[PDB]
Amino acid sequence: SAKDERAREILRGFKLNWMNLRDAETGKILWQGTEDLSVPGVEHEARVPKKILKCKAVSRELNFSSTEQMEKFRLEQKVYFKGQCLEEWFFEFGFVIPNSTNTWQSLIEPASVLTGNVIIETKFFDDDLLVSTSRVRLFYV
Amino acid sequence: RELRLLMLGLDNAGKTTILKKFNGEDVDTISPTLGFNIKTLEHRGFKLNIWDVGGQKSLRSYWRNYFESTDGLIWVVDSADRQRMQDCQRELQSLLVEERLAGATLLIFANKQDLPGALSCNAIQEALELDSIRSHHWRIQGCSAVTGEDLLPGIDWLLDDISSR
Ligand SMILES: Nc1nc2c(ncn2[C@@H]2O[C@H](COP(=O)(O)OP(=O)(O)OP(=O)(O)O)[C@@H](O)[C@H]2O)c(=O)[nH]1
Ligand SMILES: [Mg+2]
Repeated sequence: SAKDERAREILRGFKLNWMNLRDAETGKILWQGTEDLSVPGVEHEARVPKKILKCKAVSRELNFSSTEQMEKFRLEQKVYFKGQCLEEWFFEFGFVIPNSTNTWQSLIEPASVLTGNVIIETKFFDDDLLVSTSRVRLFYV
Repeated sequence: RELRLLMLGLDNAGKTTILKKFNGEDVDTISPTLGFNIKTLEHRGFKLNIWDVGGQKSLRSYWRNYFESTDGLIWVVDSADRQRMQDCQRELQSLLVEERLAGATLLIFANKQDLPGALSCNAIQEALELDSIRSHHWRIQGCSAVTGEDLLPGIDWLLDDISSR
């Protein structure tokens, strides 16, 4: 089917390039992610400085590329501590330009426990087709 | 209600530097936007979504796919770019008959005021025929994304105007 093929070039052409974490009060980066966040066979990780647990101002930025055009782009983000929910974010971008690189930032307003147990999962959809799924494990310091 | 702000202008105008400086982030390593840069935050109790869209010839034609449900449009000008000042005028007037932007509030940032050969606001006011604009509420404001001069005075007004209607 032509829809399948289309729904296939859309997947192939999408790439999450990087994620980062800032102290929203100062505007300073606390941690930016290299790092084939798209690659498989790898549990993506963030080694963030513990200060992050002290600010009230945290902003998380994403940067993504799309070779293909899409009409109903949206994302779903959830931060989990084990089974418990810390944050759940949603955003409808709608239209995404062909061969384009886009950014999305939101402002989010004890240790031995948190480290290695915090996961951020970003799910990306075109209308209702899943295009990409990321997972990043948090290690405080 | 969350407010949707839409930031446009010609490439190299200062859009992205303005959006970053406004959030207290560095502006020393900014590069051409090859898509859109969206920023979700809180200012003076307002829950905002600020869309900064690339202004190169190639990107411009996709501008209208973001018109829907826009509360305020920020038109950004390179005050020292007398060369494209008329192409700037055209783009803007063209934006003023768009039906999905009707009743949006217009804010004009006369950017790059920190530059030697920068036209005043009057000159830019005149250059873009703003006095002829009755379709929308507007206000021009000169500023400098680099020094951070007079950015809040513009956003604060815009925020208050949209809220009053
Ligand atoms: N002197 C001065 N230079 C500025 C000012 N604002 C932006 N610039 C310079 O203008 C250039 C383009 O700035 P950007 O922020 O990338 O412009 P933009 O409107 O986002 O451009 P596109 O991404 O192409 O739409 C850069 O070289 C910045 O250094 C300003 O107030 N004064
Ligand atoms: Mg830009």
